[PDB]
Amino acid sequence: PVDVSVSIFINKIYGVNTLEQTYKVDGYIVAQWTGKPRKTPGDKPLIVENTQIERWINNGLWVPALEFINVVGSPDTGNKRLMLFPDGRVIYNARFLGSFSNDMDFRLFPFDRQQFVLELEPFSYNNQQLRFSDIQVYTENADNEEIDEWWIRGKASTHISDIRYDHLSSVQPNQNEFSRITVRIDAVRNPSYYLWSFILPLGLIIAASWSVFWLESFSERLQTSFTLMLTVVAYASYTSNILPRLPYTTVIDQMIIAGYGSIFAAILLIIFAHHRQANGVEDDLLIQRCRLAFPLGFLAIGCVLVI
Amino acid sequence: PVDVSVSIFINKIYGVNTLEQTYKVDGYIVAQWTGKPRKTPGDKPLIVENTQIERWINNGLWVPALEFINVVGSPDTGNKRLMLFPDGRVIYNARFLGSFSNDMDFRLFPFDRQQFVLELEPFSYNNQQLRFSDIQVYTENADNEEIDEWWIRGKASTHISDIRYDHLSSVQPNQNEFSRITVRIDAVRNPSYYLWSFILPLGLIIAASWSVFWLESFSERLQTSFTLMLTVVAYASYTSNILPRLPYTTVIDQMIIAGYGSIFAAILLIIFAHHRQANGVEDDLLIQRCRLAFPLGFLAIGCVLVI
Amino acid sequence: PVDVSVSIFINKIYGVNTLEQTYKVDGYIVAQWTGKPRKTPGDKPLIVENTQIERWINNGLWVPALEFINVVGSPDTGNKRLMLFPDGRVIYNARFLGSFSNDMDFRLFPFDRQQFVLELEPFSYNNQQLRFSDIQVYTENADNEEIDEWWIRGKASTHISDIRYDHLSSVQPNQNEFSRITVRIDAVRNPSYYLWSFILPLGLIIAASWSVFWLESFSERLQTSFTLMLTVVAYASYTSNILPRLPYTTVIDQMIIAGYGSIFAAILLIIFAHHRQANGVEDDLLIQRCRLAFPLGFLAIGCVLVI
Amino acid sequence: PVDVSVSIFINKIYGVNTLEQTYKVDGYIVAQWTGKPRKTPGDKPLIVENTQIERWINNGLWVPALEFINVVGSPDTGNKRLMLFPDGRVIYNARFLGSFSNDMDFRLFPFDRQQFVLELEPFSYNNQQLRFSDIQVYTENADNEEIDEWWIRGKASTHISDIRYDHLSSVQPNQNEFSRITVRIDAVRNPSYYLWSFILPLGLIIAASWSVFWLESFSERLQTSFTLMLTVVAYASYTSNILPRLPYTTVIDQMIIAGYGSIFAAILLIIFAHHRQANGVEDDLLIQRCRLAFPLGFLAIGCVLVI
Amino acid sequence: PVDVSVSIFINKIYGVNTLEQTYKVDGYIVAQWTGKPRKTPGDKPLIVENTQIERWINNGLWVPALEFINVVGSPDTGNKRLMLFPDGRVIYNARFLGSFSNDMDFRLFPFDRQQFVLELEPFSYNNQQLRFSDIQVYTENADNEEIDEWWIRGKASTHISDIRYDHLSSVQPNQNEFSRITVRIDAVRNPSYYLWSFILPLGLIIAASWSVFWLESFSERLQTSFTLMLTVVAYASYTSNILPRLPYTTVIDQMIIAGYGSIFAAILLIIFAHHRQANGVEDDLLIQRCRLAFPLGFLAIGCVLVI
Repeated sequence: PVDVSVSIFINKIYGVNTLEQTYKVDGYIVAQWTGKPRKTPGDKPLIVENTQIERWINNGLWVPALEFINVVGSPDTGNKRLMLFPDGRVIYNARFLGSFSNDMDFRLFPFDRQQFVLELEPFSYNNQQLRFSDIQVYTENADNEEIDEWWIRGKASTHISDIRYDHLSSVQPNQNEFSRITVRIDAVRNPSYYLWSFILPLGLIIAASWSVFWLESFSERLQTSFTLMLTVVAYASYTSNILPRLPYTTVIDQMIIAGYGSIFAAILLIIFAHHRQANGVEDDLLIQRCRLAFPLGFLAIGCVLVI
Repeated sequence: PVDVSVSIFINKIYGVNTLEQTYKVDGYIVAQWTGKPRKTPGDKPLIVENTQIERWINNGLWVPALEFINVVGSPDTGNKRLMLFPDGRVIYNARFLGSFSNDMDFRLFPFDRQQFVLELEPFSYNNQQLRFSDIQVYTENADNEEIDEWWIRGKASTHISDIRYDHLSSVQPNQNEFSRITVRIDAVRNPSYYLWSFILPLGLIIAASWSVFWLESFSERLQTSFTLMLTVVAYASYTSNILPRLPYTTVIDQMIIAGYGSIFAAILLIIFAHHRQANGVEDDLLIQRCRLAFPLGFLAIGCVLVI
Repeated sequence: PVDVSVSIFINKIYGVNTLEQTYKVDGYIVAQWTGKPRKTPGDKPLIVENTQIERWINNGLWVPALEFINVVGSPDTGNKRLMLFPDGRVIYNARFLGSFSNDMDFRLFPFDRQQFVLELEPFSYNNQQLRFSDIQVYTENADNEEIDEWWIRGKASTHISDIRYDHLSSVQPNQNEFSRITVRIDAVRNPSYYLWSFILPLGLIIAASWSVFWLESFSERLQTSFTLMLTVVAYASYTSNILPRLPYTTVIDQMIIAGYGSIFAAILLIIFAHHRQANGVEDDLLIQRCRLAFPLGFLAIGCVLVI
Repeated sequence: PVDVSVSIFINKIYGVNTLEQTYKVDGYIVAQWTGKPRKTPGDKPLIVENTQIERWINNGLWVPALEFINVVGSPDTGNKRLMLFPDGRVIYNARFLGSFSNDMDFRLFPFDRQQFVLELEPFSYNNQQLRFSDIQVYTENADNEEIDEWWIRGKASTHISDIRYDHLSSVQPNQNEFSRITVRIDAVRNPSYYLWSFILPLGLIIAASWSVFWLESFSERLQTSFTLMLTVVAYASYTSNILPRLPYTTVIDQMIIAGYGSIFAAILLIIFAHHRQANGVEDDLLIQRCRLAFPLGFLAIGCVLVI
Repeated sequence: PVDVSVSIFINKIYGVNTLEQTYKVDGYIVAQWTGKPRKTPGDKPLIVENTQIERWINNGLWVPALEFINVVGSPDTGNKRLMLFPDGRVIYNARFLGSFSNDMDFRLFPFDRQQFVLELEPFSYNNQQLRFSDIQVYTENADNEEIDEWWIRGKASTHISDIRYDHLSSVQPNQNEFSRITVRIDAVRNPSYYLWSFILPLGLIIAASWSVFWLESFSERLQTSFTLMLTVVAYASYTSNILPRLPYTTVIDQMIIAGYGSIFAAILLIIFAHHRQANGVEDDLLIQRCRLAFPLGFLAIGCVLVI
């Protein structure tokens, strides 16, 4: 049972695809195991870069293929290097850029909690053939969060585990318990942009929306809210074109709903005010004074959504 | 006639291309057939990964090309593996990411249901040389629908059949009946985003549009309905930028049409109400307040359109 | 002069790029010719896959390169195979996905019909070395046009002809007439989306535009028409965001022009009615009632554009 | 010093990227030079296609690398051909599609003149090793200009030159004078589309914007110009989402500015009319009659624009 | 410790990706070191391009892989060339196009200043085996600045250093010491475009916003500011679709925020102005004549947050 030691160097996590539940990771893979000792030129380890590795493999170098389980497509492989030691041990080193998949919940956008994950697993060798001895992951992390879209939180979770496959080939004495490396890197979304350029102005609109009740005439009151209705639509599109595409509503998506909700409510109140009547235009001088009702009523219903 | 057992593992279905009628599937293919016995090191099964597989083929190993019939372009191939047994049998294993083709009807968007299909067929060996003995497809699925764009519902449909080609080649008899595997996976669109962020608000717009008839003046009535016209267009663009490109109208596209009409309907009546006359101000002293007619009249036309 | 019979299978025609004048074609190529008789295993036809094809050619198998003349870039090739029969016979079969170019006039959008074209020609061998004996094209077409973007019409036109090149080496008897296969497939665009979601609402905009003359006050007359101007613009953008970009105007583009045209013309009259005068206030109360006058003048100008 | 005769065949120039200052060129390369005599089968020229070309090179055949100096990335190479003649001649022929880079000034869009340029230079061999004897360029196109976005006007510019590099590796006497082929093709943008669908309605926007002065009341003056401001804003995106991205302003970009200026200018004129007074109400009937001033006052600032 | 001299030729720096913090670099790498002398044909240096380089490496030529440390993914390499001199020295020459990574702060866009960085480091050999003697960088450009997006300042700053990794594998003495070349090019964004076409009109918008106070009735004042709110919103989408996507606000974003604030501020004043009381509505004589207070008050806060 070959003991293989692994090291992950995380260079960059970027390009989250919200609809695909996808992100990109640039970094290096380092794999190490000990084979039977051999002749090295001089006596210091021999280095084999890129092209020449396939010719070592053709003549019988055992370089087990380690597959990135949750990678979408096949990773862009940078330089590869084999360092063969005289005492026997062999180290595989290669840089990669890959597209990885993991469950990504984006509902409380833009205040996301996600975790970028790497899962590594031997393509052909089970726990009886190849096992992962240990793994440290290096997030060459620090500084400049305010410049970056994502703020990394942990220093990285690691687990070596055994995954068993029930539905196989026509093999089964115990050949079904492959050993797996799992890397987890926690992150929080940078909410500042969506706050000031989306949350705040949207807020001013909805608030300013309510000032429609400070109009004197019923006529002014009613046709005016049609322009404000027209405003939320323009705002929605502005948001729409910019926000990440998702199959569900975000918090922002919801503020927009409420905004529409504000105005349709206002239309009804304005109308109700007018034609509930004792003459012709007895605008009930109590509901003309839904001036403070609806604005503070919007705060209460806004606060029911928290639990 | 070589019997081949096939197994597809579906890892990810994503990337719907609404216009090209295409979807991308990440997964593994496993194909098994029995060849001539020959003797592997020790006598335990011996593994041939990626690069070395082709080197076996040069020395004459029969590794048949099984083509993805409905794949668009040629798929991203991950690691390949041959597991060669001494008793003869050979197992082909490979990971793929492929863009697949299938007829896709999007008229009832965002309530379309689709089925993602794989078609596999040996490229060159007909049913009398190579035939598909069986195929199982395992969709590693569960839970999290509320998070995903698509909801897979069946656990997968299977079809092994014979495809007959009437013309080619200059072979006569029946080297024309290649054996084909067809995998089918049903899905429903998560309509939640489009419900709350498109259906509901458009509904409120059309609804508040009807609020034009509570206006007292004719000028108010007529001018305000222009704002209503401008709003549906603004919403129309808002919609367009997000909705998928199609060559036919969707349900949402139709609500848009409904909106334009309602307002255009109102314009005509408001004009009609005020201008055929004995008067100047000839508001038929009670179409005035077709306040419940037309709103109710629009809903009736709505339930006929569901026919 | 080697006689080569070719057969094309068209699987999918899609992804027209309007600016580039290009479209994508997925299908299979088949080429057959007779060489010198050879010895196949047994006496059965020998089949050769992908990789192994070149190794046949490295020791001298003649496989002439047939170039897709009007292809943009070089095609994505799927599985390839050589079928070698003992009597001399050779069949080349390969799947391809290619981006092809042809002159595409898009002025009468969305009522354009285009023709998808394939041109195939030997890369190195002229009239006298390689000859196209014949070619059939199988358009595996049928049904459901209502779902697809393009409506394939013919059963595809075919023409084998001789193309002469004037600029050679200065080689002397008739070294210059490569033989060319030309496949033509006619198509018409599905206008259904654009009719109901673009033309129709645009018409309603233009129509409701004319209702400005049913306003009684001049302020309303002039002020309102600015709101209608704004509407045509909002409609223009919505349209632009969706429509294919071209270097010329489409029918829809022209309709947008008319909308701008309709309103600016109205503006002048509304002003003209008011201020060309015999007092200050005699609105020509008939040019006011140009109410249905240039609506049919607009219909006349629309119907004159066909001759 | 080897004489190399070159021929460029331009098939297609398309896909200009305004931001990268990039354009795509499809065509064939033809290179011919005289080597030491060879003895070919029979003795009429021997043809070597694609893959087998590398096998001749391994075998000591001199096929010099000619680099496309100004290509961005490395070209999609189609089929390659070696024609080896018995008298010594060697002709290299290949199809290519590449994105090329060149300086492109886009300030006066859409009335741009651009020139699509090709530069070819041997990658490794200087003028004293490899020299360009002559050069022909063949542009496979004519007619149908009003269908294409760029109108090729000239034929093809050509110049063989010697480029000297002062900063090399440090090789001393004269190994720094590589010979360079420069192909230039002049073209005009098809401005028709932008004239009819952008410039023209923009004019109608601006002109009708000025009609705000034929309004009677002061409130009418001011309020409407806000609708007019909103309209021009409205025009900008409609414009923005469609026009190519640049880092500097175009003709059109300025036209928009002018519209903004015009409206802002109007507001001021309009407020001023009302409030500089001999009473309060003295609308100076020359500044309210800037009905013709301000319109032709823009045309003056307008034709000084052109000079 | 082999001393290697490097030369970077920058041809073009383009296509910055703001979200990815990425830029594209087209150019050449030249690496030279001195080997043990050889025997070349005749005695003049022998040239080995592209394909035949791997065949020289197979026979034992030491061509060390120098990795672009901060390259995202793996670069498009053009032609490769080995120049082998008889005195021993070996020159690696090859063209590249790559996407590179570096921290890019875009907060003061469009007045950001950035710095393009290249990092090179041998992939397998530490300072004691391969050492960087020097590096020359050729920035082949100057002038033509108002047309270019970025204004280059330096002619490239460079610094060669020794990087040691704390977390290695099996090495004990001090062999953890790879030598790194760091290339820096300082740059300016040309802000003129965003000045005239985004800053200016946004400014005219905010300015005319203040003209709301030159309205006479309260209904016009309050009702008009609703249209102006809509204008800024309309401006926002305009802007955002065009401005580069970032995870933070730019200056321009903040100008937008200010517009909303200005208008929302105007709303409160106009209403506050109105229910002000000693009666029902006594218009406070000068607080509505903050017609010029608020604008220069906006100019004052405009100048304070700059500090």
